[PDB]
Amino acid sequence: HHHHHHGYKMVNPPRVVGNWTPKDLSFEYKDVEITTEDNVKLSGWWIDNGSDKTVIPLHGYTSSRWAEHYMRPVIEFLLKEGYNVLAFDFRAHGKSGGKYTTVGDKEILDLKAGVKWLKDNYPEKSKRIGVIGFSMGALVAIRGLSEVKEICCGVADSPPIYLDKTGARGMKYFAKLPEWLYSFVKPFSELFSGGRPINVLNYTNSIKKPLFLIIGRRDTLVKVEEVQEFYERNKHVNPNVELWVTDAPHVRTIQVFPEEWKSRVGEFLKRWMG
Ligand SMILES: [Hg+2]
Ligand SMILES: [Hg+2]
Repeated sequence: HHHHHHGYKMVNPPRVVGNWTPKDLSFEYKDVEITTEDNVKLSGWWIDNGSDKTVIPLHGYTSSRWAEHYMRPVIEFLLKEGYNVLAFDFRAHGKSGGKYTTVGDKEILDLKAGVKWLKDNYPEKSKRIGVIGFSMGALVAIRGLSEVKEICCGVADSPPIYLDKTGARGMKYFAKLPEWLYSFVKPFSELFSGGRPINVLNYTNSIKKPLFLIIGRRDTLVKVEEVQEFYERNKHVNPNVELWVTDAPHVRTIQVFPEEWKSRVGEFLKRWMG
């Protein structure tokens, strides 16, 4: 019977909020509020770097824009590279509204809302928009690259590909619960959150924009072979999809190999951000 409460808690996770701000990176910023199509109010930072290009970094499940080992470094990196940055918390994370997360489904509305906000309020600073996502954020980045015409390129670090397999592996990673418990709790999580299945490999047919896939060999959530499958399929229609296989755990390439990560992603963004 405790499956019910597990299912609820996994789509209504506790909030994680850090203490640092872009001022600590030496940049002025604005605290902003972004409203989605389905009326969720998101919390974020708008960091004007005087560019006509903006990059949107997207965080993982149970995390937030503050994540010390990947979000703080990627925001610091983007600002050093000279991009404007819009960094928001996904629904039900950090300081954002929304009771439930759907770990990649309705979160496309969060990204679409951020893109609309840029175009509505700062069009001159968002003539080009790139996305960089980690984990759940990497899935949303892939979906956004396909569905949102205003996004010109994307980086997907450790993207879930087989979502139920990754979901099951996630029981241990996020909650220290057994993998076998996933099939019992998932129907409750679905019921509470309204989250619907996503055919990720379908996006291998629709993405024709530059896409940089990163996957680590020690990732316990996503197999190299799963991301390799996405890559090989997409390369049939996309000459500019790339795959970088690293020796790191889940979303920790930027932590373990910071110089390598920033070098490869920096050059990718320079090539495709206009
Ligand atoms: Hg781009
Ligand atoms: Hg990008």
